This record gives sequence, structure tokens and C-alpha cells, in this order.
Amino acid sequence: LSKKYLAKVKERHELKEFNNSISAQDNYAKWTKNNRKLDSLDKEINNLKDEIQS
Amino acid sequence: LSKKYLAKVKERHELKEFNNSISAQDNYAKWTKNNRKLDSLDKEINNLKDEIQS
Amino acid sequence: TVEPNLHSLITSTTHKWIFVGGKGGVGKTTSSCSIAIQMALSQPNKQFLLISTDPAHNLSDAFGEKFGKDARKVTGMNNLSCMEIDPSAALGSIPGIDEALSFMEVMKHIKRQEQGEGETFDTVIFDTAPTGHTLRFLQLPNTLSLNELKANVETIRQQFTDPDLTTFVCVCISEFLSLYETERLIQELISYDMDVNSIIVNQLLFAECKRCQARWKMQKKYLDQIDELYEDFHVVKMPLCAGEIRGLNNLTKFSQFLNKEYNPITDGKVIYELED
Amino acid sequence: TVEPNLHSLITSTTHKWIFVGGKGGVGKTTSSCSIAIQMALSQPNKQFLLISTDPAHNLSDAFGEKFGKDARKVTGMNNLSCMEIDPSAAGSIPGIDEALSFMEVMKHIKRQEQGEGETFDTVIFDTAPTGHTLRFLQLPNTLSGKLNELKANVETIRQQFTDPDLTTFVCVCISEFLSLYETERLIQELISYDMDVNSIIVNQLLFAECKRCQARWKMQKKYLDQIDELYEDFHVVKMPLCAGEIRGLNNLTKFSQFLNKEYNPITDGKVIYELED
Ligand SMILES: [Zn+2]
Repeated sequence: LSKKYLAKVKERHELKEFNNSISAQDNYAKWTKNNRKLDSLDKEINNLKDEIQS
Repeated sequence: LSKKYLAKVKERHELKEFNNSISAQDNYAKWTKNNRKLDSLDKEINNLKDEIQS
Repeated sequence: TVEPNLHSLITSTTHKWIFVGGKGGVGKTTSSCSIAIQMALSQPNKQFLLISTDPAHNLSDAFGEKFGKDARKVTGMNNLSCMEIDPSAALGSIPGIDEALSFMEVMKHIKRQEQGEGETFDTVIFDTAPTGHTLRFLQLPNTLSLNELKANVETIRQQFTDPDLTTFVCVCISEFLSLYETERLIQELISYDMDVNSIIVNQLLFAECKRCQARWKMQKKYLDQIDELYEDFHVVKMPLCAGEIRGLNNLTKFSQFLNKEYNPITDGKVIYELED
Repeated sequence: TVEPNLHSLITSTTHKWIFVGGKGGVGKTTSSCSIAIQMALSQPNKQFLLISTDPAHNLSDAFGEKFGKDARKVTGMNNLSCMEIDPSAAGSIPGIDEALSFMEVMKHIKRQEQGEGETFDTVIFDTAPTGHTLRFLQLPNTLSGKLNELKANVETIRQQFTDPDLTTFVCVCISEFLSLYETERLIQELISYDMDVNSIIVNQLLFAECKRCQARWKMQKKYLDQIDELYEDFHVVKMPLCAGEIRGLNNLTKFSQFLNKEYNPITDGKVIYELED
């Protein structure tokens, strides 16, 4: 299971760095969807983390 | 002393109603100074109130 | 494709509450008024109440007529009632307290306006404060777990959650800073389980001097982006009439474009009218 | 009548921390940059750092060059360094979150100083679009071995932001009721904190002398008349609306001047057309 967890963080971390490197002002649509998705992964993680907490 | 306290609240209450009845948008300068003053009286009061609390 | 207007809402038969938020100088106060005005022309057999906690009594500035603490009909119409009040005045550093008791007081005070009256309000519109919406109280009971309060909250929360009962209209302009905030808003609103499917974009020039045919550019720029990013929302696009716009006539006159999507090509002559 | 410019500040020789804030679309990011550029040109033997926690990297946008987590120089200058970072990345009481947040920035600013070898004289804070985490300096009051560990630190920052000679806050705003209202709301807050603020920048003015400008102007002028008799004791710099966006060191510099030598349409009208290309 922790093997799925790790799989996710790469995604989150990688997608953050990507969004970090884009003109949020010249690519607004893209920047946001990416942010939404970014937020999405944050929540999928903790659901995981907490399982693992047992 | 409470006789000064009461003296104030009239001021506060009366000034509020006045400000309430003015175009804050068409008399911005006036509206604000009045609001400042309004805020001023709120604080002079509690200094009083708390004395009386004894 | 989702109709680019507010016709669905302006003709609702389930909506008892309609909040209307948006931080910034966003022509929002004119937006709340248009909506209120339009519903009341589309459902006369219904009684609409438009309230403000804005303590500069904007609803008054807008109509150019002086409302107050007791619901009062707009001179010019027989189902639309403005009310301007202030909860703080009428009214433990926990997050949610102030907001709850406040709004709470509002409602208590709306019902007073209904009982002692005799006649009663169908659908009420909230023109959110210039210092933001108090809607954080929606999530009070959660961070909660005295109950006399948590009990009242729930009763309302239940009712603000039902998407047929209540929705929130977002106001905004075609600008990075504004939009950014608007999205941030939508996130929070959903954090709450609050329906939101409408976005009013004000002030667009549609420019077909030389500051206009430049400012238009960015507007049109970000417009394209809104388009790619809220497909599932009705987002009404609104014109910018020169100078201030207030007065039940004018207000009414301009409120139409929340109904039938303002089209510059054709609905053009109506914008010179309001610019005089 | 206090000088309607920022010349006192752009030449100050005591200020270590200059906050710049104001909500709304108020051409503020161009304000943060202008000020920063302007000091850099009036104190070369000094090092300036302009930082932003805006997660949309507005500093890069404004400069049209790509800054980052590590203090770096603006291409075209040698004493002005930009930095873009994100505190949130690196007990629901009021004050905590904001305090640690800022705290961490300070730590991180010093890192950019030691590991480097050269140090920053005066940093300019472009406050976040969600507004200043500045509530945190009233924490001591409204406020467990790790507890004091914080409050103590906080006091050490506060001690410094409290001193009118060391740190002031510039307000950015436009000549519009909603903004203006909000500004004063802000100034009160700032004062509630014993934070110095004696400077207001008013952007986007038309000074008009089509037919939609000469109408929007009336309002602007209208509220101008109000500011004038409501902040006598403030330097309030009034600034022109260049047509369209305005970025790039060159341009940013060319515009930044009107914070120093107050703008003037009758005369200085020639320059504004220069940026309108
Ligand atoms: Zn124009």
C-alpha cells in the first residue's frame, strides 16, 4: 500500500515543480487546473497516510 | 463618574445615528472622520466601564 | 454548452436564499440589485427581500433612495424590498463564533420583519459584505466537537446546502488578480457544500481612445481563460457603462443583460442610453 | 502639506524593512518593484532585497525574467535582488499560523545571507494577494516550554517592526470608494499594531485633460478631493495610468520615477506615451 502512497507524492511533487515553472499569468487556465489537481492529490494522500497510521 | 460615562454614550449613540443618515459615498471625508471619532468613543468607554467594574 | 446567463435562476421556483459575493471593486452592488430587480419582474406573485450588512448602506446609494432596518418596498415596484442593517451593532476567540451569532441575528431579525408585518418574503438575496461573506460559520459544528447555538446553525446549514434552495452568485472582472480570488472563493464555497454555478463578469469594454482598445485586450485575454475553465457554470458577461449607474429605471434597464446575454453588436444602442 | 512623493523613504538611511500592501487589483506589484528599483538607484553602496510569497510568482511576471527560492539579482542591476518563495510549503488560535509562517521566512532570508557571504541592507515585502500575515505581531498579548521559545522570538521581531525609523508600511490603492474604504480599514489595523504607516500610493489615475475616460476620471477626481482632506499628514503619491500592462526593468524603472519626483501631467505627459507602445 505504501507503494501507492509513494507513487502519489512523486506526482504531487512533480506537478508542483511544473506549475512552479509556468507563467500563471500567461497560462491562467492551465495553471489553475494544475492547482486544482495539485490540491486534489493533497487530500488523496492524507486518506492514505492515516490508513498507514495503523 | 458614571455621570461622565452616560454623558459619553449619548455622544456615541447620537454620532452613530448621524453618520447612519449621511451618504458615506457622497460625503466620504466626513463619513470617515465621524467613524474614526465613533471608534474613538468606543475605547474611551471601556476604560470607564472597567473602572466602574470595581 | 451551458447558457451564458442567469435565466435559470431569475426564474427559479425552489430558491429561498441567494448569496452574492465577490471581493474588490467589481460592480457587485449593481449586480445584486439587477438580480433582485429581475426576479421580481419575472415572479410578481412572489415577495423578494434584498438585504445588506454593508454598513455604508449601499443598497441606498444604489437606488438613490434611503432604506433602513425595517424591510421597506422599493419606490417603483411592489414585491422588492431592500433592508440595510448591521448585525455587529445589534449583537471566546473561537473561529466561527462572531460569524454565527451575527448571521443568526440577521435571520432572527428577518423573521421579526415578517411576523410583525403580516405579509412574508419568498426568496431573499444576500449582498455579501464589503469585508467578505460570513459563510465560515457553515463549518462551525465540525470544528466544534452552547448547544443552543450549534443547534440553530445546523437548522440553517441543512437549508443552505440544498442546491435547489440556495446557491451563491460570484461577481468579478476580467483580470488576473480578481479571477484568482474568484477561484479561491469557489474553492471555499465548496468547502462548505454550497451550490455555486454562476459567475457574473462585469466591466468588459467589448471595444470594436487608446487606453480602451488596450485594456480590452487583457479583458479579452482572460475572458478566453474563463471560457476554458468554468464550462459547467453559467457565466454572464456584462458591459461597462460609462460613469456611475444608479436608479430604479437605469438599474432595471441594465439588469436585463443578466437575462438575455448582452451582445454588443446588437444590444448596443441600449448602452448609450444609460450613458448620459 | 507633506511632500506628495516617497523621496523621504527612497533615500532613507535607517530602514531595514519596508512592507507594501493593499488588496484588490491596485497596480500594487508594480508599486513594490518601482520602490525597490528606486532605492537601489539612490543607495548603490547598499543592497536591496524584494521578496514575494505570492504563489503565482508575480515578481517574475513583472520583471519578465524567472526568479526563485534563492536570492538572486535582477538582470540589469547589481544591488537589487528578487526572491520568490512559499512559506506554507516550507491550536487553531489567532496568530499562530501567521507567526510561524513569517518566522520561517526570516530564518530563510538569513540563510540566503550567510551561505552567501554578502548581506542585505533593506528588504521590501510585497505582501501576499491574500494580504499581510501581519496580524502575528499582536500575539504576545492575546497570549508549554516550546511556547515562550516562540513568543520570545516574536517579541524580537515586533521590537524591530515597531520602530518607525526601521520599518514602515506603504499602502497601495486606487481612487475608488470600495478601495479607499478598504485602505483606511487597513491603516487602522496597521496602527492597532503599533506599525508605522505614513505613505499612500494611489495608482491608475487618468488626469484626463474617447468619452468613457473623461467620465471615469470625474469619479477619480471626486475621491481625490476626499483623500486630500483626510490624510493631510501622509505622503500620498498620485500615479498615472500607463495604457496596458507595464513590465521589464527598463519600463519599470522609467515609471518608478514618479514615486520620486511626483508626476505631473501638464509637463510629464510626454514620458507616459513612451511606455504606451
Ligand atoms: Zn478610454
